[PDB]
Formats: sequence, C-alpha cells, structure tokens
Amino acid sequence: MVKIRLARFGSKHNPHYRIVVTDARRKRDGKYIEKIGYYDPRKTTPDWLKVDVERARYWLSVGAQPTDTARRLLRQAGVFRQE
Amino acid sequence: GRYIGPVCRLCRREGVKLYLKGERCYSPKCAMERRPYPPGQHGQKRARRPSDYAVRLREKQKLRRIYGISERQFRNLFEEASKKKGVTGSVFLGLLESRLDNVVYRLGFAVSRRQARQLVRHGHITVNGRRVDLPSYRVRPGDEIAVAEKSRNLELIRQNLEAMKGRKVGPWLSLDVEGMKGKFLRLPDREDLALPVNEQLVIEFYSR
Amino acid sequence: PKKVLTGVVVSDKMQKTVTVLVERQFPHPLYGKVIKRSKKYLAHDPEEKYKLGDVVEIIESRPISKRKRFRVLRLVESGRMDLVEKYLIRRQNYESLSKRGGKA
RNA sequence: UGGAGAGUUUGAUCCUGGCUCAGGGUGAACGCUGGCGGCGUGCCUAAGACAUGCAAGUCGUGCGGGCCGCGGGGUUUUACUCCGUGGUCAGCGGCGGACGGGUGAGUAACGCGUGGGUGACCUACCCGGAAGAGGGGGACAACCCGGGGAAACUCGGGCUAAUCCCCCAUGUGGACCCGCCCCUUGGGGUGUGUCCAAAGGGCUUUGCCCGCUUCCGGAUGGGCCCGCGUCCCAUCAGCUAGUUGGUGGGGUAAUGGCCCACCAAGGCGACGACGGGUAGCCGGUCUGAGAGGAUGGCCGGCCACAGGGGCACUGAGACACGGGCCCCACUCCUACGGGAGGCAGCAGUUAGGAAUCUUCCGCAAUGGGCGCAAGCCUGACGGAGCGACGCCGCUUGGAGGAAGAAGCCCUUCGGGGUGUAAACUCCUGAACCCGGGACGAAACCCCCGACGAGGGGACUGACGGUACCGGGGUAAUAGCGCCGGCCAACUCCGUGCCAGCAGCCGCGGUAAUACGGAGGGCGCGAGCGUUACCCGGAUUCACUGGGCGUAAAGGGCGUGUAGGCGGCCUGGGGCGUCCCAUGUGAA
Ligand SMILES: [Mg+2]
Ligand SMILES: [Mg+2]
Ligand SMILES: [Mg+2]
Ligand SMILES: [Mg+2]
Ligand SMILES: [Mg+2]
Ligand SMILES: [Mg+2]
Ligand SMILES: [Mg+2]
Ligand SMILES: [Mg+2]
Ligand SMILES: [Mg+2]
Ligand SMILES: [Mg+2]
Ligand SMILES: [Mg+2]
Ligand SMILES: [Mg+2]
Ligand SMILES: [Mg+2]
Ligand SMILES: [Mg+2]
Ligand SMILES: [Mg+2]
Ligand SMILES: [Mg+2]
Ligand SMILES: [Mg+2]
Ligand SMILES: [Mg+2]
Ligand SMILES: [Mg+2]
Ligand SMILES: [Mg+2]
Ligand SMILES: [Mg+2]
Ligand SMILES: [Mg+2]
Ligand SMILES: [Mg+2]
Ligand SMILES: [Mg+2]
Ligand SMILES: [Mg+2]
Ligand SMILES: [Mg+2]
Ligand SMILES: [Mg+2]
Ligand SMILES: [Mg+2]
Ligand SMILES: [Mg+2]
Ligand SMILES: [Mg+2]
Ligand SMILES: [Mg+2]
Ligand SMILES: [Mg+2]
Ligand SMILES: [Mg+2]
Ligand SMILES: [Mg+2]
Ligand SMILES: [Mg+2]
Ligand SMILES: [Mg+2]
Ligand SMILES: [Mg+2]
Ligand SMILES: [Mg+2]
Ligand SMILES: [Mg+2]
Ligand SMILES: [Mg+2]
Ligand SMILES: [Mg+2]
Ligand SMILES: [Mg+2]
Ligand SMILES: [Mg+2]
Ligand SMILES: [Mg+2]
Ligand SMILES: [Mg+2]
Ligand SMILES: [Mg+2]
Ligand SMILES: [Mg+2]
Ligand SMILES: [Mg+2]
Ligand SMILES: [Zn+2]
Repeated sequence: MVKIRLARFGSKHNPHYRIVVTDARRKRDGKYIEKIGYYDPRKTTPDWLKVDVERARYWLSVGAQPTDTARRLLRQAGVFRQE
Repeated sequence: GRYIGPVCRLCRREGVKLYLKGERCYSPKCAMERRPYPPGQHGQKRARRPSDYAVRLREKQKLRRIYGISERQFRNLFEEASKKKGVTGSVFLGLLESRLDNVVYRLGFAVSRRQARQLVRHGHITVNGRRVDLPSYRVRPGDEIAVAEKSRNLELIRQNLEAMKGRKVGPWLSLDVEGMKGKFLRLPDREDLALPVNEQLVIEFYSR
Repeated sequence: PKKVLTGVVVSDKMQKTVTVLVERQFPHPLYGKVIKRSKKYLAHDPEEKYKLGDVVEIIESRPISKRKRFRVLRLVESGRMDLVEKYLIRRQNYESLSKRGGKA
C-alpha cells in the first residue's frame, strides 16, 4: 500500500525530512508521489514543522498509511483534530 | 597574517605605499620613503617597458596584497562579484571591504589588517554580540562589531581605541569609542575607498 | 488521441491489408531547410475496400498483426496514381545501385 | 552581465596552412612536500577467483506435537492415568522471501527519452460501499516403526490437528453460452439456463478486537501498443520463408505469427534495409559568447544481469542474486558409487594494475518484513575509520625594531643585495591541561476519555564525554614550481655541440639571463609540479561561421533518373509558418 512517511534530506548530522506520500516499496529517499510537508527535528528555525492538512487528509481518505512518527507529526499539525 | 613574511618588500615591488604594517608605515622609517625601488639585487636598475600582462598582474597583486587575502580566496570573491548583478568592478571592492578582518581595521580596533586578523582569530571580537573568529566573515549592513567583552581592557586594545578618540571613521561606518562598539552602515560607495588601484585593470586580468 | 495519419495506398497485394505511404515535412534540426520524409504503414482493410491510389486517413489501433497496427479510417481523395507512380519509380531506381550496370 | 589572443615557413613582406602555448575541467595517478577541522568522495583494471563472519525473516491471538523441568488431581497406598504451568526444538499453516542491496556484462532495442493509447489488461497488503459464513467429509508432516547411503541425503509402514484440502447448501452478487436494448473493437444494461462463496482466532466474553467470503468502486504499482527522438563504417547494397498478410486454433491477466495448422505471395531497403564496429539510456555533468562539442562518474528514474547456457514450478507478482531442475567450466568432498559450492550484499583476501578504504559501532534516528501487541529481524540505514582525492574554513604569529649585525651574493673597490628580515622589546595564545556538557526524542506503550478527537505519564543516544560553553595556557610546520620569447621574474661561477635542457620556437662548439650550482627575483602555498584525458582558444567540418584561376579543392565532357529548386494574377483548403489558451516539463 501507499504510505505517508519521512524522507531523509538534510546532511550528515543535519537531518531534514520531507513528509511524503509513496508506495511503501520505494527506497526511503527515492521517487515519491507527492511532498505534503517537512520536518526539522532539531527545531533549528521557528518553522520546523509544516503539513497541509488538506492533502494529508486526502491521502488518508484513499488509504495511505502513515508511519509511526509521520502520524505523530501529522497529529501535531492537527490533521486529525475533528472538533 | 596569511602571507606571513617581509611586508615592506611588497611596498617596494608595487612602488606604492600599502600600509600593511600599521603605524611604522606612517613613520619616516617605512622603506617606501628613502628606498623606493623593488627588492633584490637588480632593484635599482633601468626598468624595462613592462608588458600589457605585467601591468594587469601588478594591479591585481597591488589590490590583493593590500587586503592580506590569499588568492584562492581573492579569485572566489571576484567571481562572486562577476556573477552578481551590478557593476562587477566596484561590487568586488565592496565584498573585500565587508570582510570582518578588514572592517575591524577600518574601525581602528587594530592599526593594520594583519593585526586585525589576529584579534579575530583570537576571539577578541564580537559581531552582534556573539564571538566571531573567522576573518573572512561577511559583515552585512546593520551588524554591530564590538571588542570582546572580556578583552575590552587588554594593553593593546586600550592604547588603540585611545588613538581612535577624536579620529574619524569612514562614511559607511559609525563608531562609539566608549563601549568600543562600531556599526557597518552601508557597503562602501566606490568613491569612499581611496584605493591606490585601478580595479578596472583587475577585472581585465581575470579574463585572459 | 489515437494518432491519425493521411496517406496513399501503394499496395493492394495483400489479403485484407493495404500499404499506406505517409509523408511529413519538417525543418531540419541543424541546417534549417524543410525536409520531406516518409514512412509506409500496413493498414487493416477488412472489406478489401480501399484501392491502389486512394488517399485515406489511417488511425492508431489495437494490434492486428506484426506490422499491422493501423486501421483505414476513411477515404479522403479517391484515385491518384501519380503518387503511386512517384513511389513506384523510387523503387525502380534501386535496380541500378549495385555492382554492375549496362542494360540492367 | 555576453566573444582578448600569442609563438612558429621569409633576408624582409602579405596570404594560405598546420603545429604549439595561455583558460576551464577530473572517481585520477606519479614526484617533492606535508599542520588542524567540516563536508563530500575513493577498483577507471579481472562481470577474475574467493578463506572467514554477518547479510530475510516473522507470527502461540491459525494448528498439533517431541524433549527437558515444576505443580495440582482421580486411589487406602503404589501402578496406571487426568489438568495446569516454565523453558526448548522443529513440523504443519499464514505473510514476507518479486522489496530493500550489488553490478553495468549483454543490449543500437519501444532498451531509453518524450507525448499518447488500452473497447486489449492485471494489481497482495491499503481505503470506501453492499452483502454473507448453514451442514458434512478428507489427507500429509510432526511423532511412532522399520530399511538404504560414506555423506548429501533418501525409501517404506502406521497415527493426527488446523485459518491445510474437498463435497452439499445459502446467490447480495458474479462468471459463461444465447437473445434483446443502449453504447461503439472486448464499454454498460437486461432475460432465461448453467456454474461459483467463506475460517476461524483473542478477550477487560452476547459483542468487542483480529481475521475469512463474494461483488462494486478508489488508491498504488505494473503489462502491452503507438508518433517522434537516440553513435561510427556504404572499403556492409541488397535483405527476408514464421518471412509478410489471411482464416481458424492454441496460449495469456491482455493485443499480437507469440505459437500452430491451412491458404494467399507478401514484407523491407539509397529518407541506408542486411551486415560490421562500439555502447546500458535519461535527469544531468564539463566546456563553450552562443550554436556546438564532450560525457553519463556521485545522487535520482528506467532497463538489464547474478560463474556461462537453457527451463519451468510456486505465486498478486519471478521465469526468482543469498528458491527448484538440466547442460558446460572451474574449486572442494569422495568409502570411486556419488555429492557440496557461486561476495557484481557488508566487511575482507588474492590476482591484474599507474591506482581505489575497516574483516569498525549501533539499531538511538529514518525506512522496510512479520506480529493485536510486547517485540523480533534489518552490513537498508544512521555513525565512526583509513587516503590532501576534491571542496570549504583555519594555523606556522601580531606591534616595535639599524642608515642597516653576521654569514652568503654581487662590485666600477666607493659600494650594492638578501633586509624590518633576523637578533631583540612588548603583546596575543594554535597545541595542550581542567571543568560543565548537548540537540538529534517523541512516538509506539500505559492511564483518563470511547481502543475516536483531546489530555496525562513513563521508556529510549551508536555518534559520545564528541559538538559546543567556561577556566588555564606555550611563539609554536614551508613547501613546490619557475626567471631566453610566448610568460610575471638576472647576476656570478662551473661546463665547451660535452654533460645536459627542451610545450613550440630553439639553448650548449670557452666571456651561456635557456645546461649544473649559487645569490637574488617571480608565481602559488598545505600544497605545488608532472603525466593522461575532455571542451576551449580552433570561423582548423564554418548552422551561427570557411573555401576550390595560381595556396588543399570544379567531376575530362555530356545526357539527363531520383531528388533539390521554381515567373505574374485570382479563389478555396490551412500541411509548413505564426498566435492565444491549456496540459506535461517529478525530485
Ligand atoms: Mg616556404
Ligand atoms: Mg629566419
Ligand atoms: Mg615576422
Ligand atoms: Mg572523511
Ligand atoms: Mg570495474
Ligand atoms: Mg547481525
Ligand atoms: Mg512444547
Ligand atoms: Mg516454531
Ligand atoms: Mg549492431
Ligand atoms: Mg515511446
Ligand atoms: Mg473493504
Ligand atoms: Mg503414510
Ligand atoms: Mg481455505
Ligand atoms: Mg455450491
Ligand atoms: Mg558494454
Ligand atoms: Mg566556438
Ligand atoms: Mg564473478
Ligand atoms: Mg544464469
Ligand atoms: Mg502471494
Ligand atoms: Mg500460477
Ligand atoms: Mg530469491
Ligand atoms: Mg531476471
Ligand atoms: Mg551471495
Ligand atoms: Mg565486498
Ligand atoms: Mg601488482
Ligand atoms: Mg567507505
Ligand atoms: Mg522501525
Ligand atoms: Mg552508510
Ligand atoms: Mg526534547
Ligand atoms: Mg521501540
Ligand atoms: Mg619577462
Ligand atoms: Mg661562463
Ligand atoms: Mg642560468
Ligand atoms: Mg627557460
Ligand atoms: Mg585550504
Ligand atoms: Mg569548433
Ligand atoms: Mg584540424
Ligand atoms: Mg557556412
Ligand atoms: Mg579555409
Ligand atoms: Mg602547383
Ligand atoms: Mg591546386
Ligand atoms: Mg572543366
Ligand atoms: Mg583533374
Ligand atoms: Mg526533375
Ligand atoms: Mg511561387
Ligand atoms: Mg516542386
Ligand atoms: Mg497549420
Ligand atoms: Mg508549454
Ligand atoms: Zn610599509
């Protein structure tokens, strides 16, 4: 199935991830279906997480499955906040 | 320094006062006065009609030595000033003049750029407050260049900012001798530099 | 869009099939001038309907054989053996180009 | 924000013309030299051969067991026998092993690029919707019993569970023949007939969780087809017999000579067929003023390959690198019968070579497989290690300091040079020492809420006592090339067409700025030179952008085939050409 997961993009000791949609079977850094966010785990800037809940919600609706820290990040942007 | 070695022997090769060694270059002892010919055995001989290349070479040396920069470092700036929008001649001179090691010597924290290099490598200098020990650091406008807090009263920066009492600072820099701060207001207008060097030639050298 | 080409039938010699000759002008990548250039398609003709010389539109289509991947869509201009003849001489020439000559 | 030229044919000249230099680039290697760090990068040759270790498994919440323990029962006691529980092992079964990882050998091809087509198709796991699980039956491992082989391993007999296999039922629905309607290639309806379903498990047990069945849709991935693009040789000119097309079969998820039988005689080529050579293709890279040229190395995408050659099984997917069979070549075992292998996974060894790294740490992060979960596996990966191999930052000090030591070097014998350089005065304080010491990590999980949203909690660091912060603090590596012109930089001695230099032009035949050394000078600087290769200067294959009376170049002349090209006026079409919109042009 298609996943929502992290793609490692920074540099040696400088991790930045792209939050991506992709078939589970790509390499982690290979061709992805759509970037739908980014994550800087060092919080080196004020702007260290970013999602696009609209698209995130889209891919969930067609059954993308997010990895365990992708969903954590998605939640942190209120992808799932329903109230 | 970066060259490290006989300095006033370059004074004599370029035939112009360069002021690399600070204040003795103001004394009647700088070799340029009362020994103005190149170094070496043949330095007092009838000097041959210098080639077109020779002249563009020397003017570049004339510029690069005045800033104490290497050459790989120098070329990397000119090329950045090439690719940059604007007049590539005096966009070069602005970058050169934005080097922290030079800006410190402009604010008269040190009598020369070489002495100003050492004060930077030895953490005697703040930029905006945090230490910066990289002489190549690029000062941007708005940035405030202090003497390091715990340095402020060394025997050297004492007697050097004492000379700067009443002395005048370039148009593009402020300066505050009390707390030993200084600001970079604007990249220099080509007119502001009294540089004994036709930088038009330096462009012409790097295009053979 | 299934590609549609227009051409000249230059062969009836087959069962339920026509050779269609398709030209295309275009400017030459380096030297500018407009170069003609042509290619023969084998087209599916199930009524053995179209005849030597007919000018037909030919359409992309699901394979009928090796070679045959086009069907004859409609008839544009009926009859004109000049093109056939033009094409015919071109292959007549071929005979010359070899290792001998004379009356050959 | 874009274009520099020079040296060399002559006694001199102008032109033609080649050669050479200056510039940029590099997975480099060689020489002399070598201090720190960050980030990259590192078998170009043998797709040669490979020791050793590790590299794909997981699930007891599908099933039944063996072995080793412990505990509780039925009896008055033993014997026998029943139940519970701990460890362990494989077996049956499910999902994964078709991904990830390696390489570029082959391949000039729908292989790749690009844009389309599929009324000619598939898609496990995932999401949405509709509906469903009622009876019954069977076998094979494990285990038990025997045989055979040295071994790898193998044969026979008997027992048994299941989410293993089958039969009947239910028919939402679907499949197939025929018909009918709408569509229009095999798209979507509809009727009769026929055919087709299912599996159980766990509980904080009646109602939840995880599964199972059929169908319809989505999503992702893929098959196949087509237009157009893709190197050199014409001293390769003709090629083809499953060849080209038809009918009907077979085969497949599906179109197709894909394969087969029969029939017709086609198909292809100078717009380069057939043959030979070479090569993985692209995003991109390098160079260039551009147009071009060159290239495909890191990373990303496609393809292909897994000692060489075939092949099919299983399956959603493979004709499968760490699966199966056969043939070939090697190495190993061998009781001579027969067996065991396959680093182009990570390291590592050897061989070839001018040359290419550690048998390192860790699953903390990201990602993948299985598992409800706890977790397990992961040489993917995250790090560390070696090499100046590249890039970038940084140091070997700063300020003062003589009319100006000493040595060395010139000298017109007065002087001049190295040279503020050193010595020396003061100042700072790379190395080193002490102390604090990270970010990367908040989820899974547990509690509250409702296993939702939301809130609370706990656990976790290979790198690493590193980064960085603070306190101390020592004047602490400089090399290499060059100095006739092109090309920045000249003097002495030695040498005598020798020894030697030499990119090109040219130096050396006793006063050599060209050889060798010295002093000095120039250029770069932890690097500088050399070789090799690429583009450049090279308008020196000229499209931009050249030529052919004598420099190289008009065919000995014609005829006229293909082809190229084509006077003036009107009209239609709108292929070329131009315009707008739009889609594509991933990272
Ligand atoms: Mg001549
Ligand atoms: Mg001459
Ligand atoms: Mg001349
Ligand atoms: Mg490294
Ligand atoms: Mg190799
Ligand atoms: Mg392991
Ligand atoms: Mg047991
Ligand atoms: Mg087991
Ligand atoms: Mg070929
Ligand atoms: Mg194509
Ligand atoms: Mg469903
Ligand atoms: Mg039996
Ligand atoms: Mg079953
Ligand atoms: Mg039935
Ligand atoms: Mg090859
Ligand atoms: Mg050019
Ligand atoms: Mg091999
Ligand atoms: Mg093989
Ligand atoms: Mg399967
Ligand atoms: Mg099958
Ligand atoms: Mg396999
Ligand atoms: Mg294969
Ligand atoms: Mg292997
Ligand atoms: Mg290896
Ligand atoms: Mg060797
Ligand atoms: Mg390595
Ligand atoms: Mg994980
Ligand atoms: Mg790694
Ligand atoms: Mg934190
Ligand atoms: Mg964990
Ligand atoms: Mg000169
Ligand atoms: Mg002599
Ligand atoms: Mg000499
Ligand atoms: Mg020379
Ligand atoms: Mg450096
Ligand atoms: Mg050219
Ligand atoms: Mg040439
Ligand atoms: Mg021309
Ligand atoms: Mg010419
Ligand atoms: Mg002649
Ligand atoms: Mg001639
Ligand atoms: Mg003539
Ligand atoms: Mg002639
Ligand atoms: Mg004609
Ligand atoms: Mg005309
Ligand atoms: Mg014409
Ligand atoms: Mg048109
Ligand atoms: Mg467009
Ligand atoms: Zn001076």
